[PDB]
Amino acid sequence: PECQITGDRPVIKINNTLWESNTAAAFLNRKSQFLYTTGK
Amino acid sequence: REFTIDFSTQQSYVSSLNSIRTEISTPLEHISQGTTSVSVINHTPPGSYFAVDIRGLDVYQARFDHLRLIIEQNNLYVAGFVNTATNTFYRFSDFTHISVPGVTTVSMTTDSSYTTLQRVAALERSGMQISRHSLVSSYLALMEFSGNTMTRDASRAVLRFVTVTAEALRFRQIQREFRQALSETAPVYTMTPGDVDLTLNWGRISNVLPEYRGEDGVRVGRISFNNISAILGTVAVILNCH
Amino acid sequence: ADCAKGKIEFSKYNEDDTFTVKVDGKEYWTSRWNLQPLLQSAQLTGMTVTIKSSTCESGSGFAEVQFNND
Amino acid sequence: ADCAKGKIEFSKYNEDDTFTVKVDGKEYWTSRWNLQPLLQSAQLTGMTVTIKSSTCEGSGFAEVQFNND
Amino acid sequence: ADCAKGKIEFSKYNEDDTFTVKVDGKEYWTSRWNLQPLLQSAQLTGMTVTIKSSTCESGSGFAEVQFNND
Amino acid sequence: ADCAKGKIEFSKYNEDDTFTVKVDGKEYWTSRWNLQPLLQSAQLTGMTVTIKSSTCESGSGFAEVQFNND
Amino acid sequence: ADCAKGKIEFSKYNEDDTFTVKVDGKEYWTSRWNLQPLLQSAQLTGMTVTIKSSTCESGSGFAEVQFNND
Amino acid sequence: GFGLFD
Ligand SMILES: [Cl-]
Ligand SMILES: [Cl-]
Ligand SMILES: [Cl-]
Ligand SMILES: [Cl-]
Ligand SMILES: [Cl-]
Ligand SMILES: [Cl-]
Repeated sequence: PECQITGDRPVIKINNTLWESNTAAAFLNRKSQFLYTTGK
Repeated sequence: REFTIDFSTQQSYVSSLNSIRTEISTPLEHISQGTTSVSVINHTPPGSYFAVDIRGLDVYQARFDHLRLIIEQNNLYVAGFVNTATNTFYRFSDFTHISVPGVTTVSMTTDSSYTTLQRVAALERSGMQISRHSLVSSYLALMEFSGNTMTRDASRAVLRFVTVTAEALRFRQIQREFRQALSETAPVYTMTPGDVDLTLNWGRISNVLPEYRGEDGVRVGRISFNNISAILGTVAVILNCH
Repeated sequence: ADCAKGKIEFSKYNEDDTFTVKVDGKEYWTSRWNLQPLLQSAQLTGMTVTIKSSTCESGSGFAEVQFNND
Repeated sequence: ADCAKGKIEFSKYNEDDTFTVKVDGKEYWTSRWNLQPLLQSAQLTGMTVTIKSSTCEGSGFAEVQFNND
Repeated sequence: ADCAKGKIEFSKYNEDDTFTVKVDGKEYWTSRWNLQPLLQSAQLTGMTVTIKSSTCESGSGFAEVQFNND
Repeated sequence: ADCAKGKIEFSKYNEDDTFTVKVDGKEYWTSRWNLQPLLQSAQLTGMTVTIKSSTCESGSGFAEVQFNND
Repeated sequence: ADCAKGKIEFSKYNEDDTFTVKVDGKEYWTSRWNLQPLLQSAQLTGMTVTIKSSTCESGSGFAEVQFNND
Repeated sequence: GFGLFD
């Protein structure tokens, strides 16, 4: 139970560095920055 | 089975922990230098536990020897503590499935979680001090405890003993930092935010390290290991994430 | 209604600037731009998502999706 | 007031472009679009969030603390 | 049509605010700003991407792409 | 001036849509929405940040911050 | 021209809402807001970035940058 | 005799 937070992919290898997949996903979920200035 | 953790010297303490690691876990082939490895807990049947006998709290005398810890083997959780002088096992509420023969079992209303223990102890682990003195004081608090509801003093005692047994088994970093307190100059170990961060991310670390195959680094949340030396200096034993 | 629950099999950015995901063997598209990076990160980690909509046939639109810890 | 404190059990993008999270079995929604990626990241990494609001009823919220624990 | 499929070999933010990727030895550019984080995330995580466009010669524009974990 | 340097201890999205971080025992807030995803990414990956401002007392505002991997 | 090639050594959000990166010992700033999260991801993951600009002196501006993996 | 890490 303690092993998994969410998802099913333990790691992602990025540039010879092993990332916890959930950590990478948590900074790759950024929308195009200009959308902060457009409004609703 | 039963194992002793001997706090007599820095060397006896480290040797005690390494004996336990060698018996209950298996080295990862890709994170192993010489005799030092990250090891994975061997799979045992659900409910399996081992006992830890606390010894050597007083360096020069054979005393304070009635404290035993009951540790669930597959995850190194502390299920409770045994007073061997009264033959009484004080068991946290969340370990009903741990059955210890020969002892009187007191099912406590208190659960084992750090959130609960820190509330009852009125003590935060970040900044918590541990010295030889406070382990003696912790021992005496646990030997004086009775009833089925944890007190402030017993909770502080459990927080300290869990740190220097189960968490040190998991994390070589905590082992190395705390063992300074056992020397003749008797300094104080102060648990750091980084120490706390390790203990709260053991599962995440356990899910990542079995995938390591010689990469230049490992990243788990805020934790970074930039070479094998960094991993070995920090993590000793991980869960078995099959 | 719950149209589909599972991992995102693939995703697609469309020429009309909408975004499609395939879940449980069916495709669904959304015009909500804020969902695009959120869905792609669910995809890359294997997150189980639940597509919710009034029309659940494959190829229809959605604008409600639950991100689960499964 | 601190309405909830714990890890995010699920998050949900809503049809009206609001955003819902469930913490310890209770659901809270927000209409601040900036919070959408921040809350999903907290869910992915297991951050402890504290939802703060004047009404803790499932009403709306627009203030949340993100802790590393 | 499917112009190119494979891993992103490089990406580039251009001075006119368009975005270029090289896939399977061919370069393509898009003016859709929402595609920028999706393509860079795909590049970093090793997704297989499919570039789709009515013209497929190297150097041309696109606004549709499929993302697969593979 | 460099007000504080360290990893982000916690962050807080405020009701007025400003964003607060705690660094080296001191709290600072910013009104720049663009900074929110960058600060939170730094928090969850454990980047070392340097808060820069003409007012360095805890509780002050900032709009300049350096991000280091260590 | 290719002005600097290497990993990002630090990044910085500036009070005028531009964004600075240091690459191969030289600093460059951009006013393109979309580059802020893309450059932070590149910095976190150790991508090799190539800053491209008509002026290569440290301190000057840029609006074109290539992202390569290992 | 603590080796390199203990
Ligand atoms: Cl993960
Ligand atoms: Cl927004
Ligand atoms: Cl047993
Ligand atoms: Cl415990
Ligand atoms: Cl090494
Ligand atoms: Cl935001």
